[PDB]
Amino acid sequence: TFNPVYPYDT
Amino acid sequence: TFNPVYPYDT
Amino acid sequence: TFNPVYPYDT
Amino acid sequence: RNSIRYSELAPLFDTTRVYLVDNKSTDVASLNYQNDHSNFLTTVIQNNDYSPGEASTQTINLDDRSHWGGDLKTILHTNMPNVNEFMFTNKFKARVMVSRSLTKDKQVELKYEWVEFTLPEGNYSETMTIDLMNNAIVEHYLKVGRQNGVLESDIGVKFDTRNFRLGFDPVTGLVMPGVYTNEAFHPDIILLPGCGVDFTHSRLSNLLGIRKRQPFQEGFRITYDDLEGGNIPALLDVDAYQASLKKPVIKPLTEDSKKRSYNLISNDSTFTQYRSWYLAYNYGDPQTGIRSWTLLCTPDVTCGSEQVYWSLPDMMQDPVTFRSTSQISNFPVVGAELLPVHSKSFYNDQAVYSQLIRQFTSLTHVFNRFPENQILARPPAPTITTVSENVPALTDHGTLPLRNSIGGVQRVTITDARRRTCPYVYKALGIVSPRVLSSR
Amino acid sequence: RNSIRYSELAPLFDTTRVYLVDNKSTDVASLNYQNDHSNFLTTVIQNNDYSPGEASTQTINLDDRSHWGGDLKTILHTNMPNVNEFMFTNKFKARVMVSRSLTKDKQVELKYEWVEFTLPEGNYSETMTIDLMNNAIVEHYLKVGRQNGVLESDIGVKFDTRNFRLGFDPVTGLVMPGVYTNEAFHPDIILLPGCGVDFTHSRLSNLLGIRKRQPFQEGFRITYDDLEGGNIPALLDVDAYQASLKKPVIKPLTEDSKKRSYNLISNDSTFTQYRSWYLAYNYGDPQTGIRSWTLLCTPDVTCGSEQVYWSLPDMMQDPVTFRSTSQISNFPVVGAELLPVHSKSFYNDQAVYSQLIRQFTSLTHVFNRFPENQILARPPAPTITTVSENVPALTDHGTLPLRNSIGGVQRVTITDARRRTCPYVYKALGIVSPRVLSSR
Amino acid sequence: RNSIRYSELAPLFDTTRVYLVDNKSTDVASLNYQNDHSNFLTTVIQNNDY
Amino acid sequence: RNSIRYSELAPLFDTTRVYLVDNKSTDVASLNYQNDHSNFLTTVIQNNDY
Repeated sequence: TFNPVYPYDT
Repeated sequence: TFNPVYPYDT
Repeated sequence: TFNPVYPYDT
Repeated sequence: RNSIRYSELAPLFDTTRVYLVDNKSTDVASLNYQNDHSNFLTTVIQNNDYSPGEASTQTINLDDRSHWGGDLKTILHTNMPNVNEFMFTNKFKARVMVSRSLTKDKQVELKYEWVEFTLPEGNYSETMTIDLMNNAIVEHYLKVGRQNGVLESDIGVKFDTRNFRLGFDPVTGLVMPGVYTNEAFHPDIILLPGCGVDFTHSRLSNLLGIRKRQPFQEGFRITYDDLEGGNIPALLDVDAYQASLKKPVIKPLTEDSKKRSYNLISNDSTFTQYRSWYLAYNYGDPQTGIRSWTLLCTPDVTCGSEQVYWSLPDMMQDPVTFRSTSQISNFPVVGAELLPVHSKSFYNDQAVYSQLIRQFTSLTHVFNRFPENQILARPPAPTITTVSENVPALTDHGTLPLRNSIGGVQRVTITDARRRTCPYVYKALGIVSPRVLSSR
Repeated sequence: RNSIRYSELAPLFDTTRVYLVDNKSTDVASLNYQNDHSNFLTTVIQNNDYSPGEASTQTINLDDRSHWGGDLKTILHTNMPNVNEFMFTNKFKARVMVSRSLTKDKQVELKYEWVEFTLPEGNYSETMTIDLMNNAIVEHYLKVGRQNGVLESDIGVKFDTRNFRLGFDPVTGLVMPGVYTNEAFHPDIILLPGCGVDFTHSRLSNLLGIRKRQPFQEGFRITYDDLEGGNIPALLDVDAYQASLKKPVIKPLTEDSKKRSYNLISNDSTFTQYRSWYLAYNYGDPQTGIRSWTLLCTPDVTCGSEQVYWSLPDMMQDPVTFRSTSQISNFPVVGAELLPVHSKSFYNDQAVYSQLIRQFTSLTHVFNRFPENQILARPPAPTITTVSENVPALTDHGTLPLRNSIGGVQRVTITDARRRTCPYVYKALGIVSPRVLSSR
Repeated sequence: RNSIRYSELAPLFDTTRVYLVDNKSTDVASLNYQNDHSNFLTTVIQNNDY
Repeated sequence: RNSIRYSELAPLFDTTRVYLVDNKSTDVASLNYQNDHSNFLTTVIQNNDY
């Protein structure tokens, strides 16, 4: 339940 | 034991 | 024995 | 009443023009020789007969009964290099690590020392200038560092240009992206414990765009210790975190490919021992940090608009308080003018898409030697590079008082802020137009 | 008191305007013909009736009782080429090898000679100008070199623009990368034993950005012998070293593909016989090297801001010391002005990513004939090219004394530093506005 | 009528030039210190002695 | 009426003093050399510049 707020996929 | 200090690979 | 002085290969 | 007489020629009235010019074929041969375009002699005569020198005997006489003055416009043109020795832009002191040793059974002995690196005159553009600096830090390590312990991992001092803190997450305590976002914002200098840089004798400071908020206090020294609050945070172990999907996260990437340590303060902290100026300025304590005594400024490659002073010792009266002398470095001044150099600005979105391609373009990674280490990497090229550019300057000084007897040979002299000829002058010449001002 | 009369027209007072202009349809037909925009006649009359020439009879009379003067602003416009014959930018002497022979049983007989190569007028841009030069060195080898022994391996003299010394390792004594880092820093000239270049009669020197610290001593000769300390170091045998992982290293690549020798001084030394100016300047003995008598300067394609002098022999009084004559190349001067040419600067990060692509773009490797030899290779294009650009110049000279009787036909003449018409003038014209100055 | 006098030097007439400049080596040392290029002192004197 | 002028310095009036002296460090170097204290040159100038 932690949003890194970063699209690691792409 | 000599560091050319240069990334020859790439 | 003639040097065209030009790298035709590439 | 207001004549203007010469040897034996018809008298002229009211005004005319005397020309100060270096080029003349005759005088160059004889007169100047050991001189240069910044300290030369020239005949004002302009009469085809008469051997220069013998010209020197003659004189242009402005009617005695009146005090004359002359308008003096000049044409100055240089071609001085962005980075050179005379202007103080080719050197700069910095303190780096000299030796890393295993001592007295258990001690880790670190020996640091100050050293002055120099740059190869010319090499314009700001970014590249940075690179040349970083390279000089290295070139030194190559001659002393390695062969005395000290690994690359602990190279002190590196000029970068990015905001190591964009990724940063207020909770994680890490730069989530796993990479210090590779975009250029402003030059800054990064330091490792114990080292730092000094610009006390260099204008390069002005190139980085970092100035003292109190200029006149000679002494620009920026220690590691000064860069309080604002040590480059660490990188998230992007690999661990992802593969692991608790959550690893707390894992702050300790090394990198080719295993170099990111000198983390402790096995716990998310911060690294690497301190960044740019951070301290806007991310540290505003009241006590570095933002307290230094100022974030626009770069400017010229390194600092400096002025040059003119002097025509043998033709103008000596301005208010100057006293007449014969010491080239104290002649009276008659006109001041900024030294002909501008900052042309360009756009290269090609930067960092180019660093990327520039590296293949240049058959060597000479500047990027550590293409893995997120710190020691090669700073991003900023969009909008600046380049000192020389430009002719058609300046115009005012009317200045003249002597009523102008010598055949006049001495022209362009000096700089510190009062010394300036080697970089290619063309200097002026036109004087005398005219009446009042009578005796 | 202050009239201005003409033939039979109402008298005018206080001031007016006489126009000096080439264009006029009538006069061009008759008058000038064998002249050009730098030495022409023109009628000041401006009255539709009256045949030019018959105009010549008439005169504009500025009241006799007063000494008049006139403001003279002019509009000058040229279009002179970066590189041309008249300005001395299309030639340049250099000493190259002429013959390599097998003689008197065991002797190696090397014969060197000076020769003057010329360039094809026009071809702006600095980089390209360099190339055209290097090409001329070659074009000569093609007509004499090869057919007299001398291999490519031993081509003397080549203008490059990089820092053969970036890779350099203070221990190895070699440029570790195995390649002279392909980035452009400043033009310099490289020489082989026995040869060298001379600019004594050429402004191209100024294009390379290399000047004497003592200009007036006519004689710019830069010998191989002069480039003391600072011979391009050699390349590491990158292949050997790596594959070998003692360590080969000491191995300094002796040739290259197509096997050309890098003329190494001896089977031992890491240095090559190739000497670079740029190196000697900032890497050699500062007190005795070349940095002692030459100066590293900003390029500048114009080759040198030169000035032009105006003269209106039949309309202005002759300035202080000039004497009136009829010898076109000695007319009195009334105004000086820099010759209308500027250095526009651009950004082409496309350089060297472009040399790379430029070579495919240009269907030939004409300039890069030796794409393997790290020396004879084609110098990197520098980011920021310069280009001489012609620009109209709305200049303004001061008020100058006038004759109280202005002839119907005035002669206009723009001269150059050496006093000779300048072929490159497309438009020249001036406006004079007379006005009183005092009375007789 | 229109002189311009200074301590003990020949009087000058009609005009001349006084220069306001920060750079001067002497004054920077003494005078300004806690100041900056926007609020500084400078000697107009320009006479090497004194 | 009774001035006493010099190059470019304030004019002086009524009287003053010119000094004839051998010692001067500058002139000894240049001027006299092959001379002696009985036949020598000396600058009366006394102005440090020049």
